[PDB]
Amino acid sequence: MQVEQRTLNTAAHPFQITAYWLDQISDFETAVDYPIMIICPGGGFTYHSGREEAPIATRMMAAGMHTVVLNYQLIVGDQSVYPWALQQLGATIDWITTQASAHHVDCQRIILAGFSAGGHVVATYNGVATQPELRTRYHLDHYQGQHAAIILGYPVIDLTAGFPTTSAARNQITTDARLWAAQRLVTPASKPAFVWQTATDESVPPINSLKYVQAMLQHQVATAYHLFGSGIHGLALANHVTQKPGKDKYLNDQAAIWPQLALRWLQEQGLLAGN
Amino acid sequence: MQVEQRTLNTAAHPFQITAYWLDQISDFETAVDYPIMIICPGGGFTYHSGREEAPIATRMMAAGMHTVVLNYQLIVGDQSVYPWALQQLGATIDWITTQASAHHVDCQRIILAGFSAGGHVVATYNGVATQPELRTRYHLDHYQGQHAAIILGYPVIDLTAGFPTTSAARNQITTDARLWAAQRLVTPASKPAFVWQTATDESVPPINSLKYVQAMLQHQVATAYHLFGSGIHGLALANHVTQKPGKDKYLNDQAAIWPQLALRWLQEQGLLAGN
Amino acid sequence: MQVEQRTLNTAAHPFQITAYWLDQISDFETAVDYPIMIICPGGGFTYHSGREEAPIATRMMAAGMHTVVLNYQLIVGDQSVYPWALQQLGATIDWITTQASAHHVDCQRIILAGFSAGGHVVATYNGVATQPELRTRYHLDHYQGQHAAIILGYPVIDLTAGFPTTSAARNQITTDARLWAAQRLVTPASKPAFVWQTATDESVPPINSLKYVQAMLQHQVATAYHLFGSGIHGLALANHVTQKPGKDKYLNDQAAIWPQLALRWLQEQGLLAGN
Amino acid sequence: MQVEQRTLNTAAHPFQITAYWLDQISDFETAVDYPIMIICPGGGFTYHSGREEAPIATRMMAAGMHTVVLNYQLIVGDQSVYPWALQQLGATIDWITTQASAHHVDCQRIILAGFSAGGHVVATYNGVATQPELRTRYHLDHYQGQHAAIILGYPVIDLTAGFPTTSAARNQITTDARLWAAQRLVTPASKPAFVWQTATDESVPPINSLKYVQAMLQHQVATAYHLFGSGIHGLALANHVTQKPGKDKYLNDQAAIWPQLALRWLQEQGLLAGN
Repeated sequence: MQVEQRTLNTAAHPFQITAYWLDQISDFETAVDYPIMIICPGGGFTYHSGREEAPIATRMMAAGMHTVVLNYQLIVGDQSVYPWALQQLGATIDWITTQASAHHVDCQRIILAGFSAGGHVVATYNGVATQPELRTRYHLDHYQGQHAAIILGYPVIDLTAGFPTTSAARNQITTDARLWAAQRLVTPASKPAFVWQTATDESVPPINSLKYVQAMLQHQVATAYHLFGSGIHGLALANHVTQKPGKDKYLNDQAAIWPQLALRWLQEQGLLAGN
Repeated sequence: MQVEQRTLNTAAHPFQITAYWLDQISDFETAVDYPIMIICPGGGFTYHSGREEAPIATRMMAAGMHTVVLNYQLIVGDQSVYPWALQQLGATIDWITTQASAHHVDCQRIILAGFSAGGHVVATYNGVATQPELRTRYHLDHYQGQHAAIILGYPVIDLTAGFPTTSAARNQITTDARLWAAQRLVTPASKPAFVWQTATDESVPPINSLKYVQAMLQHQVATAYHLFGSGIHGLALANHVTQKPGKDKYLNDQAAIWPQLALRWLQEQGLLAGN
Repeated sequence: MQVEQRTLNTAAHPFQITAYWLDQISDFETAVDYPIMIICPGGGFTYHSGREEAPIATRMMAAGMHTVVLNYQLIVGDQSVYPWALQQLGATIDWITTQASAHHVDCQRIILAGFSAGGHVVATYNGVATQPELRTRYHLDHYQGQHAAIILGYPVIDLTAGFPTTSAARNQITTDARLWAAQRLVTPASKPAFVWQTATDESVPPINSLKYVQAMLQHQVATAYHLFGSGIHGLALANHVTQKPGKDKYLNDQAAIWPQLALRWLQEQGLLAGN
Repeated sequence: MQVEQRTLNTAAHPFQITAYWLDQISDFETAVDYPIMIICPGGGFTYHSGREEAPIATRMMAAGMHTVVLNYQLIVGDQSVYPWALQQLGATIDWITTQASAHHVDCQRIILAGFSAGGHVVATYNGVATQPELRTRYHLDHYQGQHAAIILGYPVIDLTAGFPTTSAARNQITTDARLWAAQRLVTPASKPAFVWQTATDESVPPINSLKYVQAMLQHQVATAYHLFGSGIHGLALANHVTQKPGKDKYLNDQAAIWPQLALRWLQEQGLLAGN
C-alpha cells in the first residue's frame, strides 16, 4: 500500500487529492487490475470532513480497491462550489486514466462516493457528466475516462429541500439554479446509484435521497436505496471507528451494514470481483 | 407449537384464518406473553399465495412470535375486495384479543404483514383503522384491539400506479376510489412501517412502495425502507424455501436478508424482545 | 404445517415424539421432498428441556425442513438410559421411513441434532448405528433407514470427562462402559458432524466436544467445529427466544450465529437445498 | 494514514517492519488511542507471504487499529528461525511502546497475529514471553511492553505434526527441540487466543490448532476456536482479495467470516472499542 498526496492542475481551480494505492500481491503470478473509488466527503461545503475520508477509504480498500479522496471546491474566499467542483471530478477521473497502467487500475470500474454535501457534488456529476450538452456547458469536454457507478450516503440532493437553511447560504454554494436540484438532472444515461440515508435525519431531510431515487426509477436507471429507520445525520461508518468520542448517537448497528450492502451491490453490478 | 385453522364469522363476509400459536417453554419459571403477526399473502386478489403464507409465518415464529395467516376477501365470484377485507382484518385483531389469555398473546404487539396485493390491504388498514371517522365509515365499530406496526413486502399501494393494469380491474377490487391509494390515507396516527421491494419489480412498480414511504415521512411516522437493486416481483423469502422448483429467478441473496432486517427493526420499535 | 404428537412402541421402552411436518406449498407446480431433523434436547438425563425443543425445531423448520423432537429414555424411576435410547433413535428413523410418502420426506437427508445430554445419545448413535456389529449388539436389527449427518450443541461426549460428577451417576446412565465415550466409537463409517460449544462451559467441559472432533478428524470423517470464546452451558438459541426471563447470561450474540453456520454447513454437505 | 518501512536494530538479528499508522480524525475534538496488531505472515519459513500481509493488515485497519507487518527471521544463509524470531517480536513490541505517544497507540491493546508458519512464531512467543524463565533463556529481558492477545490462522503449532514433511526441514527451522511444539509451552499465563483453521487442511494438519486449543483449555486460558469444515490451507481472507487469479480453491464463503468473528472476539475481550 502506498499513499500519494498531490495537487492536480488540469482544472481552472487546481486541487489536492490523496490517493491510497493497492500494491500488487507479490506471490501472485499474474497482475490484477483493481477498481478505484473516488470519495467526496461531507463538511457542509465549508470544510472536508475527516470522518468521511480515511475511515471510509480504508474500509473500501479492505475489499480490494484503490481509493482517492478528492478535496473538491469549497466556499472559500469569494468562491462558490460550482461549476468548479464538477470540473475537478472530471479532472480526477482523467488523471486516474493516466495513472492506470502504473498502479493497475481497472478504468471500467471507477466508482464515485459522496457523503452529505459531497453527495451533492457526486449526484450532480452523475447527471452532468453523462449528458454531452451539459459536459460542454460545464467544461468537461476533453477529459478522458468515465465513472461506472455512484454511492451516496445521506446526500444533499436539492439545495431547496432543507439543506442549507437559508437562501443566502444556498447562493454561496451556487447562484446557478440549474444545479440546485440533482434529481432534475437525472436521465436514462445517469450511472447506477447505491443510496442510503436515515429516516430520522434532521439536518438533511430524507426527502433528498427519496427524490433522487424516485427520479432514477422513473428514468429506468439501476438503483438500490436503503433508508434505515433511525440514526442522526453524518453517521459515516455508524460504528466505533467514526464515532465522536463519548457520543453514542454516532453508533447505529443497523446502518453499520451499509458498506457490506454497497460492496455486494458493486459485485452484482459486475464492478468488483465476486467471491 | 399448535396449529389452529378456522372460519371467523364476525364480518359481513366470513373468512378463514390459520393461526400458528407458540407454546410456553416449560423450563421457564414464569409465563411470557409473545407478539403476534397477522400475515396477508399476495395473489393478485384472485388467490392466496402459499409461498407467502407458512414459509414466512415459520420464519417469523422462529424469532419468538405467534402468527396468523388471513385469507382476506378476493374478487372471485364477481366480488369486490373492499370494504370487506378491512372488516376481516378488524375481526382478526378482535378475535386475537379474545385469545390473549389462552395463548399468552401480548396485545400491545400485534404486527400486520402484507405481501403484494396483501400489502394493499395492510397499508390501507393502517390508515383506515387509526382514524375514528374512517373506522365508522367502514364499519370497524365494536372491533377490539389495535395493531402496533406494519411490514410490507413489494406491496401494491396505489391502484392507479401500475397494478392492476386496467380501470375495470381496479374498480373490480373497489369502486370506492377513496380506497385506491393507501399513501393518501396516511396521517400522523398511522402505525410505523417497515417496507421493502426490489427496484426491478415489473409487476408492481417500485413507485408504489416509494410513495407510501414518502407519505409516512411527511407525516412524521417512523418508517424504514429497503429497495433492493435487483430481483423479480414476489421473492417471498428470496431463498431455496420459497423458490419455485428449478427457477433460479426466485433466489436473491441480497434481498434474502429482509427478515433479519425486519426483526431487528421490530426490536428497535420495542415490539419484539431484544438480545 | 402440521403438529403430530404420539407414542412409538417399536422399542423395548416405548416413548413419545412430537413431529412438526412441513406442508407442501400449493403455488408449486411440482411436489418437493424435504430433509428432516430429529432433535434430542438436554436435561441431564432427568428431564427433556423445552428450551431445546420447539424453539430449535422452529428455527430449523424456517430453513425448509421437517423436525421431530425425541423424548429419549431418562434415568427417572431408577432406569438406565442405554441401550434403550439407541433403540428409540433407531425406531424414530424407522418410523420416519414409513411416513416419507405421506409427508414428502427425503430419507437421504435425515439429520440428528443433540444438545448436552441429548448430544451423548446422538454422538453414540453416530458410531453404533454405522457399525454392523454394534447394530447387532444393541438390537438395531430390522430398523429401516439411516441418518446422513449429526449436529451437536455443547454435547456430553464422554461420561468420564466431567459430566456427570460421580461414578454412581455415570453407571446409572449405563453400566456398559463401551458406551461411555462416544469419541472411541468413531470410525470412518461415522456420519459427518457439525459441533459447537462454549469454551467457558462449566457444566460439561469443552474437552468433550474437542475429543469428539479430534476422533472425527483422525478417522477422515467430515467435521466442522465452533468453540465460541464465551457463554454459559445450555445457551440453546443464545437469544431472547430461549432466554430464561430476566437472565442475561442466556444471551450471547456471538454464539447466536450457530444456526446459520449449521444450516450453511448442511448445504455444503448437500443435505439441504442451496441458495 | 501513513506507511513507515524501516529496520529495527534492537535485536541480535536486525529486521524490517512495515507499519501502517492510523492518523487522528481531524474533526474529533479529543485524541483517541488505538489498538495495534503485529502480523507475522506465512511462507513456510523460507519467505514472507504477501497474501498474508497488506490484505490482512488493511482489513484490520478498517476496524480502527494500527498494524505492523513483521519480517521475522527466515531460513536464509546458514541461519535458523529460532531463537532470533522470538527476540524480533519482543523488539517490535518494545519499539511500539517508544512510538506510542507519537502515533496514539494503546499499549494495553497490542495484538499478535500469525498465519501458518508465522503462527508458529506467534504461538511460541505467547508461551515464551509470558514465562520469566523462558524470557531470560531466549533473551527477552529488558524489552518493554507486552501483547494482550493472539490470533492464529491455520497455524503451524508442532513441528513434528506434519509440517514440515522431513526431519531435515524441521532441523533447519530449529534444532532446539524445546521450541518444536508450541502447545507444550502453554501455561495459565499465556495470553488469550482466537484460533481458526480448516478441517480439510492438507499441508498443515488441523491436529496442530486442535492441540494448541486443547492445551489452552487445559490451562484455563480464554480461547475461541473455529475449525471450518472445508477449504484448503492458506486461505488468508478466503475471498476475492487474497484469491490467486483464476483459482476458485482460494474462495470459501464460510471461512471468510473469520475477520468479523475475530474483531467481535477482540471486542468481547475489551481489546477493541465496541459499537
